[PDB]
Amino acid sequence: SSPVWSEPLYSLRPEHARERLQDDSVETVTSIEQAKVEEKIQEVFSSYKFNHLVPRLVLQREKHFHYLKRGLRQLTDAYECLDASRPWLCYWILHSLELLDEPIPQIVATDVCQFLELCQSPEGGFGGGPGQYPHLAPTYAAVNALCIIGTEEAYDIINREKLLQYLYSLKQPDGSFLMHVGGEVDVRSAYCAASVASLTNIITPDLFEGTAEWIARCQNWEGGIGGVPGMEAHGGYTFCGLAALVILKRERSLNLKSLLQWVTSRQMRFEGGFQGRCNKLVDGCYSFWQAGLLPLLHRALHAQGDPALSMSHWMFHQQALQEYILMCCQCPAGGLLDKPGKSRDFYHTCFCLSGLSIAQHFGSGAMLHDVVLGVPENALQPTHPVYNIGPDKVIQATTYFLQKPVPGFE
Amino acid sequence: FVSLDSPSYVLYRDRAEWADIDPVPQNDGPNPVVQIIYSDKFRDVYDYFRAVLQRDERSERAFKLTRDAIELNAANYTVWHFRRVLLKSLQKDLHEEMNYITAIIEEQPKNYQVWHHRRVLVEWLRDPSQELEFIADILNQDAKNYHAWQHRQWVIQEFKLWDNELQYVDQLLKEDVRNNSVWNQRYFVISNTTGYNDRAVLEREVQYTLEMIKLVPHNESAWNYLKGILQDRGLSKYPNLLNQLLDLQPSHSSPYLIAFLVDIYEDMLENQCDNKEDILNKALELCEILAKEKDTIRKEYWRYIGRSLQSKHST
Amino acid sequence: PTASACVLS
Ligand SMILES: OC[C@H]1O[C@@](CO)(O[C@H]2O[C@H](CO)[C@@H](O)[C@H](O)[C@H]2O)[C@@H](O)[C@@H]1O
Ligand SMILES: *C/C=C(\C)CC/C=C(\C)CCC=C(C)C
Ligand SMILES: [Zn+2]
Repeated sequence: SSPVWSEPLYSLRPEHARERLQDDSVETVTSIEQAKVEEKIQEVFSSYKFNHLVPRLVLQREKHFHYLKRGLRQLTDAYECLDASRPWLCYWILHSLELLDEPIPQIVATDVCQFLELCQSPEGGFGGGPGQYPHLAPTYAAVNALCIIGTEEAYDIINREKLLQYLYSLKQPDGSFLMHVGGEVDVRSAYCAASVASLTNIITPDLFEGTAEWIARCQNWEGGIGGVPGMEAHGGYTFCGLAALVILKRERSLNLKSLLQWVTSRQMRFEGGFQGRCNKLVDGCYSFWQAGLLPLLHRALHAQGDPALSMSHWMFHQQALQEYILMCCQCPAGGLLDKPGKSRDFYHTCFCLSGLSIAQHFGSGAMLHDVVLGVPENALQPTHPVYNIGPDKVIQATTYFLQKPVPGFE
Repeated sequence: FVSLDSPSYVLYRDRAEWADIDPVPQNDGPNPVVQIIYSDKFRDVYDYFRAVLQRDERSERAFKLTRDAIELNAANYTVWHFRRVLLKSLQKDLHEEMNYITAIIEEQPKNYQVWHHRRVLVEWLRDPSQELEFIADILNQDAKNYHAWQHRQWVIQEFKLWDNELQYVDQLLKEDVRNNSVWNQRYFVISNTTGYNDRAVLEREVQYTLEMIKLVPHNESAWNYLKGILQDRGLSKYPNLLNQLLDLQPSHSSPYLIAFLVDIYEDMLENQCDNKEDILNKALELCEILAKEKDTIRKEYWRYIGRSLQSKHST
Repeated sequence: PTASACVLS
């Protein structure tokens, strides 16, 4: 076959050029923008090929590590726009470090715990910063961050009694949840609530009454799920919807057939990465939101006894996604990105890596099959498809909280 | 009055009208993490915002302060919530506030808080008279803005403004037939007005979609809409469609057409079609063509479909 | 390079 120092790539096959956009000689804003991206991506792909010599791809772990380590402590005023999302920054950075198997010093861990405690609201839940009103987004992020740390100190920071009361204060009669008091409603809330409620063992029989039905109403004609009933299928909202239903054990409420066909169609034939909506551009962060749906669908179909399911691969092109992330989404200075030409940020660093991990690891029952493209060191730690934190962290957290009673309920 | 970038702007800690209240610093703890090095102007505004919030001061000065806090960080939902509390407490002119949110959304159209604020104002005023035109302006700048389309669907459904939306949809499809957000709006409008059970309506839609496909064969949105309006009843329930697609195949063997044929065959086999063995063989052949040549990015999906078909209809 | 406009909340 091939010497160990050369690894043929899918994106470099001669026939891959046939995957370039065919605009049928009818130009519109959509095709013009798509063509521009493909042109740049082809240039990038070609830079990794030297005729028959194709060096193994390398995840610049050290560069990413230093970028993350610095951000966990300090940020420039360029992040003032995220002053109401500091728990998000904690989660994005800690999860990235977790995926890279970079240890978190005990001191830093304790400091994160203390900071998130300051973000916790007396009414329950966490806000975007100290003294801010609670909101399901930073609440979801804070809980995931504390679970990544996984110490009893981190676990005990969460005021479970008030958290459940807070979730109740956001629950609507139609099954949906507000993102915060007097705030907006969309499927993100159902997932944020289901995620933190299941991890901390505070689910009551009535908490999610009608929620599964509401989420199902969000699935549309495309097969994907929109933010609210009637809206366009979107990768981020679809992940939220399916992940929430998986937590509620109500995945069957959806048409899994149309959902599967929709998400698989979101992988770009040329770029290899995923788009968030039909006819929109590729974006590295959808490597997780979209690709993450495949392990969830695999699990759902497996629970139904689907005899046709693969026992070694997810139903998306795992290699092509890794090729897009490794060749197109890494910032040479550290950190990951949306696409070539975009600047790095912690959000994309978190999700590009999360998506890379999903693409590298397949697991079902007693079967495990890894596909790590490039040098062996590229292997990332696995991530749980529902919570997007390490599976070990999920088990440890769920086990810890299951030892506590549901707040004021039997 | 004065804006954050105005030459005469004065920090709140230097304003005589604010001297009577002490600012409240943000407590990040002794050993901060994800600490943002705020500009002097940013910290100044928020130190005073924290002060009025802590004292729950429902005042005109507090109201003006929120405008600056919002300019510094429009994503701060706490500031927006407080501003709404003040709008009511101070009985502020909501039409004036509508002009304000209009300008803010124009500046930050992808922000969750600004769109929700606008919705609240429309709900308080029960006045949607400016909505369709405003949204249209936002969509003229970004025809796929998710927040804009979502707000548009809410306004139309809440105030029953369906009368001219199909015309709007047709206009945008003419501009960019690849705009998936518009095809979604098309389904939204039809399903909520005439519905698709009216066979005259369904035929009109199928004809229109097929015409769009012929014009731009590789536009996935049209193909997805065609499947979308026929899937619930079952693709095998439309025998003439299969024939028409089979005729275009030789000249338009795109992965979209081939995949659609497989979808038809799948449904046919599910409804005890005649010549079952022949249909299964044709479906498996296409799955192989898709997996190996025409749609290789989805090789795993097509292989799965092939195995699924065999698990359900081998006999 | 330009910053990505992706926001989660
Ligand atoms: O993907 C279609 C699939 O979604 C469901 C909800 O689970 O309905 C959605 O799509 C229909 C069009 O096919 C719409 O009429 C409906 O409003 C929307 O929620 C399933 O019924 C359907 O099989
Ligand atoms: C470019 C990326 C964007 C706009 C983000 C899309 C993703 C979502 C919306 C999902 C949000 C999920 C949670 C808050 C849990
Ligand atoms: Zn992104």
